[PDB]
This record gives sequence, structure tokens and C-alpha cells, in this order.
Amino acid sequence: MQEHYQPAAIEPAAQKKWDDARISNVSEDASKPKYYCLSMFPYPSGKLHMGHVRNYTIGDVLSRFKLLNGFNVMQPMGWDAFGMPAENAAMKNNVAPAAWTYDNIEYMKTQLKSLGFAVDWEREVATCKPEYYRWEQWLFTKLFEKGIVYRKNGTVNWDPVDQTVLANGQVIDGRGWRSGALIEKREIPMYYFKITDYAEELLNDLDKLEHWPEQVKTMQRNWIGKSRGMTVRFAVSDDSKQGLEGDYAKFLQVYTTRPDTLMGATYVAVAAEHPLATAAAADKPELQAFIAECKAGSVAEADMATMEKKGVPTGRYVVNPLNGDKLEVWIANYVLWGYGDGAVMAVPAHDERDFEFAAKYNLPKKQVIAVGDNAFDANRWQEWYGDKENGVLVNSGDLDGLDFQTAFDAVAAKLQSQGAGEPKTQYRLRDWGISRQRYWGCPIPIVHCEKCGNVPVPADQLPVVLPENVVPDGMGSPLAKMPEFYETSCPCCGGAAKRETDTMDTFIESSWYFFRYMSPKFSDGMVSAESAKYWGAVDQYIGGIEHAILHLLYARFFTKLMRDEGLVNVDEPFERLLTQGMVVCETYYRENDKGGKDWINPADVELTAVLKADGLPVVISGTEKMSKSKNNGVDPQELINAYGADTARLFMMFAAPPEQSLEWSDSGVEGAHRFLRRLWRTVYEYLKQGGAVKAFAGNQDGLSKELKDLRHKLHSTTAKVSDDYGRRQQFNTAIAAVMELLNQYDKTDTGSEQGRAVAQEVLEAAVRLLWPIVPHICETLWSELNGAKLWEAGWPTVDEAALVK
Ligand SMILES: [Mg+2]
Ligand SMILES: [Zn+2]
Repeated sequence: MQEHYQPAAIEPAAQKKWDDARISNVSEDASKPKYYCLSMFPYPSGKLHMGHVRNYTIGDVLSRFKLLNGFNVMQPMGWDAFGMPAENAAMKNNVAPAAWTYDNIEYMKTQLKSLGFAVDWEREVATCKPEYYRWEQWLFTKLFEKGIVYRKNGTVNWDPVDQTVLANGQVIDGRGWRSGALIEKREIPMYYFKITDYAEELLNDLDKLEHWPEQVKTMQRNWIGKSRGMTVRFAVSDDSKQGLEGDYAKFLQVYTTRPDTLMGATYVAVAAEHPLATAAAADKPELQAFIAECKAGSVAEADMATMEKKGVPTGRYVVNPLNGDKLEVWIANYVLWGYGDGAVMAVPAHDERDFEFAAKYNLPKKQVIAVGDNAFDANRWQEWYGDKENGVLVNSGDLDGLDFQTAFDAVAAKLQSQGAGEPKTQYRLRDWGISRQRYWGCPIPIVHCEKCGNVPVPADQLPVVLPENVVPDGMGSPLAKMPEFYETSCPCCGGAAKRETDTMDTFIESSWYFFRYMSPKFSDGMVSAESAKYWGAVDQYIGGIEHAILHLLYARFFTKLMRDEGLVNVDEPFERLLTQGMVVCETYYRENDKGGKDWINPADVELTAVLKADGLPVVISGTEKMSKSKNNGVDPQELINAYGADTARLFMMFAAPPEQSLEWSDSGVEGAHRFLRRLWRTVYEYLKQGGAVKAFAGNQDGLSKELKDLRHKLHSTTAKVSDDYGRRQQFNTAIAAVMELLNQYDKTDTGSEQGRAVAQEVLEAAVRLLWPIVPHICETLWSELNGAKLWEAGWPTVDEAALVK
């Protein structure tokens, strides 16, 4: 055994030792309990960043910990290969997105292997290979025949300069974020997943997830947005029926979740596309300009509530069905066409959104709810205004004295007898649009025939192979310009027909990759029935915060879809969720000659804070998440080249808990490396003074007071580490517990015979307790202390007797 810790000399050897033993290559062995530990598979952007290393080290700790406890652990790895970054790099470097992707995959796979992750590489998948996406095309055709996937027209943002479709997040003040040209609203036929049919099932099944974070389940409930309310019809006044046709000339229909406050309605609001808005705007240019501004808006629902609410009066009036009040109709910008009736009622006294709207335009506020002896202030909103639980009705005539649910049914009874309303359940959830006007994505298995319509590609002719010999030019997506691709024959009649040129949303690949890992080479279905039965569902999921709501919802949707097709048996894909915190770092900038700032990477600077090149001082700015925005990203390959994989893994797990943000620190990295030097020195000095012995075990009566205390600290540390790994999922404190154990070991005389046995017992446990964190040095140190296989010795057991005083 060498005297000095040198990770470059032991880490390649430890990996080949695990590779030859094939401890990470697992099968459906019924003689062992299974454990599926899944980390979110990376996008092949070119090289790993710090978020990758932290995510997959967290997953490797939980995987190696469960492996030492006898579990048959599957920890797979793949590549979320589709996306736009390959197209943009293709337009910059003039290469093909496929070749650019496959090279990034090979390089990043070498980096992941160098980190020593216990990964079953025989289950590796790449979503851009036809061997993978052929099965999401298959499920598309099956759900298309059933109607779960359908085709309808939708509105998109067209950039006429870049000749591409943009999302609302890429539109700023009505212009494209790159071209700066005014976007155009176009209606094109697209494909949709009828996810609203599974809304009740997606909402109720959240109760089965006993181990999910309550805030994550709450975000799923809000996005689905189930509400039990009331449909209410306000009769249009005789002096406001001009220009209206059909039912819109008779009544204005609205939906409300607070029918107990129907007596407190002071005005109604309609969307810009509502027929009442169209009729009143026929002779009013202000209303026409307001309607045009609402239609030209490009607000994302993540910023919908942050939008300033605006409205215009119409001069048209409707009649409240309960008290007969005449209420003026307003055109509001927050009322969305397609959401319910496209019209709402307004109660400013018990809805803060209506309170701010009425206070702006000085609209009346009528109180109809009372909570105790609390005073009602018409010029200041209070939280109890919207209380549905402890409220009682006032200023409501016959409805006075009733609570929420009694007034709900009583209002329902009054409206149904008049034929002016009935209860209704609504959902904020929209259907899932999957059509993307991009090249680098999974093709849509639809052929357009003028005599047969939109016919699905039969299962024999799948996949619809995306051509890889394509270099995007920018002026339009390539698929719509390649007749050699879209010109084909109709699979129903054999006549001339055109393939679908749009590609699928990349969320589709991530909605079922956890099932493909179970049988990645299965060619008769999405997943074999044998492997799905054994592995069941993912026991532990580790990923980031980005797009968590949509990804989880889509993955839970695909699970129930595949279950209904008879492919899987579970109702939920993920039993446990661990979302890691971001990695932040300090930023550095030097002021410009044009009134700006140029941001410098931390690798090109040294703290005296001075630039590393010209030696001119550079401003050290604030800390934020590593990104190419302010050039603050630290390459983990430089961290591995300098200290090794074990130091990188240890610093990640020790600097902060997994959920908390990790702040980059050069001193913290050195401290992790010095501890690995200390651990190597401890084992080396122990073996230099006599070599290994048999670890102490059994009855400890007769040991000295000093040696009994060390065994107490030892088996107390083992209990604390097991709780940190298996329950708390707090790996930083577990490293601190082992450090305290080594501290007391240093202060203890282990020179006696039984003292050497206690020392052997202490060291054999410490290297096994840190094996999930730093497996390379622990495997190397374990072979010096004991001749058995580390994974066969298992997780260290707690000696209960070593705790009785
Ligand atoms: Mg349960
Ligand atoms: Zn045909």
C-alpha cells in the first residue's frame, strides 16, 4: 500500500474491478428484492455541468446504499437527445444535429464512466434512435384510433423573419426574441392529447403517493384545477339585444365557484372574442382597439396573474336571475375565450381580483358575507372577505343566515326552478398539444390523403424514420421543404399522399423512458410484460426543479395510458421524489467602453480579485446559478482533472443538503481532498503498525472505558448514517458523523490487543459507510483491511449492546 493518496492510481482500477464483477448489470432475478433508482437522464449538450455531477452522485449514493443492503438495484442511464440546441448548433457550426448529438453522447458517457457511477450501461437508450421513438409513434397511432389523440386547429405565433413558430416565452412586446419582428397569429391544424379525460384520475391518484412532498402534490392539484361551481344565466335586457344571434341574444351564461355570493354581483365581464363584445364594438372604436390588443397579446400562464387587469364598458346590460338587478357588461383582458363560457360574474366584496378591478374603475362593492363581528371596509381588502369556511350570508334576503354549502344548494335550487342555472364541475386543465414545427424531433405517424383524410401509419411500417442527413438553414424548418420525405402513398388507398411534417413535443420521450429501461432491446412492444411485472414502478426519482410540474403530470399521464393498453400494472410511475438544489457561483465583470459589462469566467481570474491575464483588477459581483448568461459556470472536467472523482463527489454531497443550493468554493473543494488524504493516512498508519486483524465482535464486557466509548460512538455513527441515507436523505450530516467518529478514534489509544480489534472494527465500518459517497478510495482501502468482497460484507450493522451503558 502506497503512503500517499493518489486518486489517479486507484480510480481506474476500482472501476474495472466493478466492471468485471458486473455488480451494476442487473436482471429480473426473483431471488432478490428490487430497487429502481432513477436519475433524470441528461441532454447531450456537449459536456457535463455541475448540475449533472450533483444529480447523478445523489442517485449513486442511494443506489450504492441500497446495494449494500442486499437490494437488486437498477440505476439506468440514457440520453434525452431530441431538442432545439442541436438545431441551433447545426445552424452555427454547419453540421448535422444527429452527428453533433452522437459525438456529445460519446464524450459525456466517458465523463460519467470516469466518475464511477454504478450504472447498468447495458440498458442505455438514446431517444433519437429509431429503436426508441418507434414506440411512442406506436402509442400515438393506438390512441389516435381511440380518439385520445385528435387533430384540431390552434393558434400559434409566427415569426415572419425567422420563418419559424415561437412559444409565448419567446415573444417580447409582440416581437420575436431573436429577430425583433412583429409576430403574426396564425391558425394551423395540430394534434392534441385528450388529457382532460384523465383529469379526475390524475387528481385522485395523488392520494396514493404517501411519500411525495405535499407541496409537489399541491402543484399538481392546482395545475389540474378542479372546481365544483355553478352555471348561471343572466337574461339580456331588452335594450341590449342589438347585433346578437341565437342564445347570445337571450342570456349571458357564466360559470362561478361562488354562487353563494350571487346576490353581491355588481357587474359582469366577457372575453374579447365573446359575441357580446363583438356586438357592442360594432360602432365603438375604443372597444375595437381593446379587442385587438387582447387578441395580439402573448401572455404565458406563468405570468397570467402578473398581468395588469384592464377592462372597458360596453353599454349592454344583463339581469341578475336572483334579485333582478341590471348589470353592465365589461370587456376584460383576464377573461379567456375557451375557458368555460368566456364570461364571468364579478363580486368585488369577496374576490380580491374583482376587488382590485372595481377599485380601479370605481365599480360598486356589495358585501354579502359576514365572518363574526369583523367590520367590512369597502376601500381595503381583508383576508376574511374570501373566507368560504366560516362565513355567513347577509344582504341576501331569503339566503341570509346560511353558510357556504347550504347557500350553494339553495341557490342551485332557486336557479334550476327558474331554468336559469345548474351545478357544473370544471377543470383549469387544457389538452396537451404535441405538434412542434421543428426538425430535430420524433416524426408524427400520420399520412394526409385527400380521399381518406388523416390516416395513421400502420404498425407494420413503423417507425417513420426521421432523416439524419439534414443541416438546418434557418429560413424554415427542413421537413416541410423535403419532398423526398413527405411524398408517399396512402396506406389505405395507395394514392398520392403527404406525410405529416410536424414533430412531437420532446416531453413525450421523457414521459416513458423510465419504462423503456426495463427492456430497452424489446422489439415487440414498448416494454416486455416480464420486466414490467418485476420492476413495477420507480422507487426513487432524482431530478431538477426545471419543468417539474409538466414532466411529472405527463409521465403520470403516460403511465395510466400504457396501463390501459395492458403494458404495465402500476398506476403511478414515481414513489419518491428528491429534487436537487441548483449550483451557484460568483460572477466577475469588467466595465465596458459602451456603458455595459463584460462577464468573465471564474477560471480566468485569481483572488488577491484580479484578472489572471492582464493582471488588471476585475469587479467581483454577486452569486447566482451557473449559466452562460454571466459566464459563471465551472467545468466539472477541470475539477476531476485536478483532484479526481472522489473529491468531486465528496464536495458535492458535503457542501450542502441535496435540496439546498450548493455554493461553489475553492476552499471547500480542497477541504474535501484533504479529508480523503486524512482517511488514506489513517488506514495506512494502522496497517504500518502491525497489519490487519479480526474486527472486534460479540460481548464487550471487559473492555476499557476508553474502548467502550469508541464502540459507542461507532455504532451510534452507523445508526446516524443509516438514518441519513435511508430516511432523511441528508448526506452532508452523514459525512460529518463519520468525521466525528474518526476524531474520537484519533484521541483513543488502540495499541492494546483488543484495542487493535476495535480499531479494525472502526475502520471497516467507516470505509463501508462512505462507500456510497466515495466508492473508489473506500474500495481500495477495504481490500487492505479485509479480504472479503465489500458488497458481500454488506451495510454495517448496529450493535445494540455497544449502546447500553
Ligand atoms: Mg401506499
Ligand atoms: Zn387514401
